[PDB]
Amino acid sequence: MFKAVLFDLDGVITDAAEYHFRAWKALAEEIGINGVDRQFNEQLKGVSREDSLQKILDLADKKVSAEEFKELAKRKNDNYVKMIQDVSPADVYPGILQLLKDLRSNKIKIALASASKNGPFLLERMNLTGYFDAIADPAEVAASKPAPDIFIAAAHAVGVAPSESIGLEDSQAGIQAIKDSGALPIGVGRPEDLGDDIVIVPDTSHYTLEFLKEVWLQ
Ligand code: ALF
Ligand SMILES: [Mg+2]
Repeated sequence: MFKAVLFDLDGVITDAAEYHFRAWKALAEEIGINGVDRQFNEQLKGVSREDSLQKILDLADKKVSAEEFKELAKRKNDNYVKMIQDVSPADVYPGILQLLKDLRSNKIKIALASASKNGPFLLERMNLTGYFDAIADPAEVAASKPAPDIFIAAAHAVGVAPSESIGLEDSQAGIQAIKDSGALPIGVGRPEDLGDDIVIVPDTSHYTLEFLKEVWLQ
């Protein structure tokens, strides 16, 4: 049986993306840039803070110095951190808590494998810290998804090889990272986005221990 589960955060454990959207919308309102809506935000998902800012500036074909860029980036960050103070246990996606309980009950290690700079804070606000054996620090990895580094680090951090692990991800780049780590990916979303050659569930309520076991056994 697999010895660990390696969890992406956004789109697996919770909708962290929604808070990034509101922070971006709020900054854009403050500086008078139109068009930062839910559909434009589709183009910010899995994008770095700085690239996301640039795409926002591009809505107004606006030109700013390196200092101004840094300062807008800083304000969005301030915004986001202020907004996530309201994260609570009700933000945890369906089925995830139950899965973490069942994993812990079966002594299966649990690690976070997220790019989020606020991972530990977010898990604590969702009351999930006690389930996590480790959080891979994205500041300590050389390369981001789709490179497997974060997953490798998460597995190592709980004292297993990636090959003893299942990885859960909602992104195509995250799926690649899990494959290239050696661990077994199970996506959530649609095969159109994630690939056709891996097991995929439609939503997190389908991530059960029994299902993970079946997939590992198959
Ligand atoms: F939390 Al993620 F890719 F959604 F690291
Ligand atoms: Mg994600």
